[PDB]
Amino acid sequence: MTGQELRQLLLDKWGYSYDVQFRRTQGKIFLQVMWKYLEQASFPMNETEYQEHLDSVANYLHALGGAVQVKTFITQTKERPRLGKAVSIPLDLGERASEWIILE
Repeated sequence: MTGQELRQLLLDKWGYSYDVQFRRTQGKIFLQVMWKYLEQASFPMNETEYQEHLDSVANYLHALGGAVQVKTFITQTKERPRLGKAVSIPLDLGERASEWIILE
């Protein structure tokens, strides 16, 4: 996942470039796709800032190995981000992290 792949995943899927933010609960990490998109007039980020935000998110998706989990979740799921329902993507780092732990 790059910031490029991330926006293209949102645009090919739902036809809008949505905001994506990380959330920690119980010690798990989730990528919550907000229902707010840059095509909205009252979006809190400008065009460039929004894209730098996507690429910053995508940097973590690459670092943690949760990028595959996003590209597997969104593509298969029929969920759309709606007012009150965020697409809270479970970033499994079970198999994804244990590679660099080196399981003998």
